[PDB]
Amino acid sequence: VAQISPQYPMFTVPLPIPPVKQPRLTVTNPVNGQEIWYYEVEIKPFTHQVYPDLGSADLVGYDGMSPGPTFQVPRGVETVVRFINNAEAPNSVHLHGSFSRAAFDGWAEDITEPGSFKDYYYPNRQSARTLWYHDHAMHITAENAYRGQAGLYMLTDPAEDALNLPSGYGEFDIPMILTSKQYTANGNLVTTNGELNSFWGDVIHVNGQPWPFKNVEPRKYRFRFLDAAVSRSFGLYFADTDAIDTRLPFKVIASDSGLLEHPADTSLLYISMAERYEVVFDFSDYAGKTIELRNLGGSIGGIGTDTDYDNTDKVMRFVVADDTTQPDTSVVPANLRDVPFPSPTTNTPRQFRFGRTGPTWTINGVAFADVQNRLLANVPVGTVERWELINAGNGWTHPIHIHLVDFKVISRTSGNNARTVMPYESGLKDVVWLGRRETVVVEAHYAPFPGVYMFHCHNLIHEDHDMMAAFNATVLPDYGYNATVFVDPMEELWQARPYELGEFQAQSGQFSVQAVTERIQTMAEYRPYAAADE
Ligand SMILES: *[C@@H]1O[C@H](CO)[C@@H](O[C@@H]2O[C@H](CO)[C@@H](O[C@@H]3O[C@H](CO[C@H]4O[C@H](CO)[C@@H](O)[C@H](O)[C@@H]4O)[C@@H](O)[C@H](O[C@H]4O[C@H](CO)[C@@H](O)[C@H](O)[C@@H]4O)[C@@H]3O)[C@H](O)[C@H]2NC(C)=O)[C@H](O)[C@H]1NC(C)=O
Ligand SMILES: *[C@@H]1O[C@H](CO)[C@@H](O[C@@H]2O[C@H](CO)[C@@H](O[C@@H]3O[C@H](CO)[C@@H](O)[C@H](O)[C@@H]3O)[C@H](O)[C@H]2NC(C)=O)[C@H](O)[C@H]1NC(C)=O
Ligand SMILES: [Cl-]
Ligand SMILES: [Cu+2]
Ligand SMILES: [Cu+2]
Ligand SMILES: [Cu+2]
Ligand SMILES: [Cu+2]
Ligand code: NA
Ligand code: NA
Ligand code: NA
Ligand code: NA
Ligand code: NA
Repeated sequence: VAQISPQYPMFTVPLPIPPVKQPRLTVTNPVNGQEIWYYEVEIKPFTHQVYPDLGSADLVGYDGMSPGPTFQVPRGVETVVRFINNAEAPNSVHLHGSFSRAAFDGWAEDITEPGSFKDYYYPNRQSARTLWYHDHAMHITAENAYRGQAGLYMLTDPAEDALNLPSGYGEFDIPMILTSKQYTANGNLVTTNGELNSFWGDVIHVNGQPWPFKNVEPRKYRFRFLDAAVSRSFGLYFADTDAIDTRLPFKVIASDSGLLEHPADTSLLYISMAERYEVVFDFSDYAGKTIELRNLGGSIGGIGTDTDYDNTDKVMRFVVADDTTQPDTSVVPANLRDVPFPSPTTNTPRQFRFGRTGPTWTINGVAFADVQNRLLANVPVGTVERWELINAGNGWTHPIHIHLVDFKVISRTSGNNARTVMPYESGLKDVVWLGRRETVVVEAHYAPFPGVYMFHCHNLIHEDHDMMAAFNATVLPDYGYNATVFVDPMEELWQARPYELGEFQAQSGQFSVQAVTERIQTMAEYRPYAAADE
């Protein structure tokens, strides 16, 4: 249907690459002698000329950019991020794909108001994967993410570097953060505030930039795909501008939780809100050609209900040079890793129905705000459980995200006979798309930390009002590991704290080297992640 947003100079701006986020300093952990990387991120408003000939867009973003700066953290190193709210609305940051403790996981009610900050303590022990950090505050997640609070967080492993995949952030390892938004006639953003069904958007962005291009060499590149849209699911494929309907083959090497066992040969990649898929595409056969990254119409080939606009078929253009400056020395191994699948269970699965109770998106008839009823499962730490995630509807789709765990996709049924499990769903994931009349069974090890965590639809509109619930990963009184201060997300010890803007800008008071050091060392003494020492 007709584009609403003003006309855009398609494919004339280079793909922006988000700068790497650098820690301010390191703090010696008095428990294990090791350095903790400490960072400071300031949430704050800014403007961006999106359309060159019109007014500007009002955004609010981590370090006043969008997308957020990219974190690059090696397994083994613990990090503390101080997220400082200097905006006009509260925040709650969730590091998606990290088994953070409940109070550092971005619980929706665990907000930081403007004029406050919170110290997030992260383990970085899991399999190398593409995480992302984004807002998760109650009722306002959609608008906070839409206005720029999402960013990449790369967890790296020397062991994976030996696979010799295309490499170098910004070089031959390119982030591909997808979003879909709408613009007023003067090039400002059309707000999500008030939308209750779904906010599709008619302008496709990669890394913050509408319909860009990138000059690439005829060799192999690693693409880290993130669907950071509020509501738009994609069906991604590559095509020569000479043969715009003819899909070029590629390899999917990683899902949400890391590498697959083996590259999945693919020419169409379904990707819904909050899914990460890492792709290697070889441009060597297309020297001198232009390859368009494109999006499937017909509501993602009838899997979805998403509205399609004039140019939502288009994502970006790669302009391929005649030669490489240097030889492509990278490979894509047949065998990537041994995926740590959970031990199968024959325990009878729990059922969760993603539907509508009146005007409200619900889980098993319950809305997240209904505190009395929103705790839908107690699961003893260490248990494997199967959860049957059921979309009965033909008029909505739901990418379901379960915090804490990595899970395996066991099965998919479709009431429209559309599909079952995809080859790129062969690995470990933390989000799964319930397409039209789809029911999916997933299997997860509820481990290794006790605490109350969220699960929900990752359609941010549906998520806000109000398709979100909670599980408690429980332990018995004899357990230890300081679990008493770490199962309640609202725990006082970990709550946001006020700051004066002058302290922060001068790096004094609470922000002195000495005070940061006192704070981190104290946090580290509680030993948040001891139970995952092997
Ligand atoms: C998510 O799941 C977690 C478990 O992983 C739940 O947390 C547990 O909740 C129970 C109930 O609150 C806790 O048990 C209670 O402990 C409290 C204090 O215990 C300590 O201090 C007392 C003195 O005050 C000592 O005697 C004791 O040994 C401990 O050192 C008390 O409030 C409770 O005592 C009363 O209830 C029991 C129940 O039978 C009686 O036996 C007692 O005599 C007494 O009448 C109780 O023992 C447990 O400690 C919690 N665990 C952790 C790790 O925090 C979460 O509550 C759950 N969350 C949600 C939202 O459901
Ligand atoms: C659970 O968390 C608590 C609280 O942080 C841990 O107890 C604390 O352990 C640290 C050691 O890491 C103690 O440090 C102490 O410093 C003082 C100097 O003032 C010194 O006198 C002591 O010899 C020691 O080095 C700290 O006192 C202690 N805090 C309390 C309140 O006991 C505890 O280890 C954690 N338990 C687990 C299993 O993780
Ligand atoms: Cl750039
Ligand atoms: Cu998320
Ligand atoms: Cu998450
Ligand atoms: Cu949904
Ligand atoms: Cu979440
Ligand atoms: Na920065
Ligand atoms: Na401000
Ligand atoms: Na070739
Ligand atoms: Na886990
Ligand atoms: Na302490």
